[PDB]
Amino acid sequence: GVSTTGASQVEFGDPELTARINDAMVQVEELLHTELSSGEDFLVDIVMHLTRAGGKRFRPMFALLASEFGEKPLSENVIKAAVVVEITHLATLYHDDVMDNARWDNSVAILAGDILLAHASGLMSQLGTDTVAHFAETFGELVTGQMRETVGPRDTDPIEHYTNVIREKTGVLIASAGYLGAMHAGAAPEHIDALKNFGAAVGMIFQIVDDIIDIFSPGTDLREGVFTLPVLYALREDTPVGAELRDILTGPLEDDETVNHVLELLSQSGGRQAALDEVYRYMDIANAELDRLPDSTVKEALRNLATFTVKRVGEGH
Amino acid sequence: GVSTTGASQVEFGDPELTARINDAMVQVEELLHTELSSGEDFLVDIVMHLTRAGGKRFRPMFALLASEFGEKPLSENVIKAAVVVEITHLATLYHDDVMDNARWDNSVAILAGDILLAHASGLMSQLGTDTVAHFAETFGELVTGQMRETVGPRDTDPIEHYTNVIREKTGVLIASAGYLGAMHAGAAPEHIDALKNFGAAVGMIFQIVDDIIDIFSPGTDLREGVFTLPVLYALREDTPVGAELRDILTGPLEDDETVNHVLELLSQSGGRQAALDEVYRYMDIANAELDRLPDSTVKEALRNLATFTVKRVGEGH
Repeated sequence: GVSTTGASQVEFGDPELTARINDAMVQVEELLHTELSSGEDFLVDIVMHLTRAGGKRFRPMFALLASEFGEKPLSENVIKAAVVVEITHLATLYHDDVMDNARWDNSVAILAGDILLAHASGLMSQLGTDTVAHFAETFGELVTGQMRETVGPRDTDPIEHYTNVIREKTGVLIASAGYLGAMHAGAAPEHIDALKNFGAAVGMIFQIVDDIIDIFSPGTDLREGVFTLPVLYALREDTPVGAELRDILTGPLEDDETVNHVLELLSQSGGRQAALDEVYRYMDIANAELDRLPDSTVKEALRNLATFTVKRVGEGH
Repeated sequence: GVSTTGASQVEFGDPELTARINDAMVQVEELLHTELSSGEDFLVDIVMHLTRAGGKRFRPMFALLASEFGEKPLSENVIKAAVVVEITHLATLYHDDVMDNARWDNSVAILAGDILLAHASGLMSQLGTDTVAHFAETFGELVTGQMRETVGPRDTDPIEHYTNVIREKTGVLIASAGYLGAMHAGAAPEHIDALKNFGAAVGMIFQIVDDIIDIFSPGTDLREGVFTLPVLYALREDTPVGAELRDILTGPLEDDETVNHVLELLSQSGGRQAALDEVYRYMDIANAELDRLPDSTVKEALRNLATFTVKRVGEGH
């Protein structure tokens, strides 16, 4: 949501960084559009109709920033890797949307997601087997996260479940953008590893911050019966507010009245601060990863995009 | 259907061929089961529940036969390639079945197909980029065939449509099994190419022969409004039977009475022989591909499986 969107539009204080990155984003956009519009007309018509004019694409932007740490920043294979990351993101969405007349739309969305994966594999064949191995792991995790969310927490700790879902569904692909951007630019192993880990931590920050904003400002997750981190923390409390929330939150909610009452209870609970402290813990991890990288305007741009996101909910926000 | 099933069980007249191939099929089965049962328990439970105890797997068997033409037949990478082909086949089915309560089964089938593709990519990362490039093309074609079948013939020639659907949905993956089995065994380029082309031709033969059997012996395709090659040929005829079929076959059929009457008209038409002559034309292509390969019991086993299939419907069948 707003986190991943706002992140793309945090201005770099470095005008050349800005220009180089912008130029490489156009090249990503060109190659991506070529892939999305490749194949038989009847298939391409479908894929183009599902293609939602986006704006700024955070995952490829992160891959391009990560490449600034290697000897060949923004090179042709960095652009191609960024496209692979973005195509995988889109394929993922198309399969997600089908799960979240109508018999036709579902068939075609499934197939649009599949042909995107075929396009991505074509490009990966030119990037090398290490990219393919990394893709296999990343994509397997993304699929695992979607299945995990689909089956639910079952008998596990609900906060561990929530954390695992976000790490798999969201973190791993941002981590992958850092890994691939840096690796294809020929960065040092430690720097590749640091950018990967930074992307994982930032993925967590984006989603938790979004979840906090959703509740503390509509509460649309609540209506669905989707209880995110602040709600799960509040449900754990041995307080009258915790008890009343446990009584009420047995499933999705129905009238503005019950939703509104729950949102009021949540604001009376310790759930917001508990979720925020978890955000801070990931921000500490993110800063520890950036410690591994050389000082530079690109390092600080990465930091700023994390920081700016935390500041949407953080102290004196 | 019966064609691809019966093909696996045409006895090789070569007892050692039989033993070597059987041993390698066990190794395929082991590695396949390992992949299908890899990942988080909640995901593996789902994949195992969808895994339909099969029997004999034609596509990997064909890859193993094809490998008999190279310097390293049945080697570890031949086994691994055969597994990749079979996993792709299964993924394809899972996405097909969702298109051909219920909201849950669809979600999980989509995700089972996706995690299979992630497993396949893991193995391909060890097989090399040429395998990945070939996979990208093959899988893109398979997906194109499914989309083509989904959108329908639109304004194109219905027989060209039917032919394109079978070539893409079925032929390309059998062709891929021949290509990969031979390539990973280190066969000569001409032999790799011949086995690929032979697999494409055999895929056509299997499906047309199945379609003939369905009509000329229930007629279950007809009820669905699925008109296969013999029906499409009969619909083209400038005869009273062609005219009456054009009048009747405007969509799916409903009572045993109309279906039965159509099946009788089809038996009075020239549609069976026209479809059979198309089978013979692919059998000529298949024989021309085998001409490119050295004489051997494996060559004749490949021939026999084609021939045996044609003989299910062919002259004096």
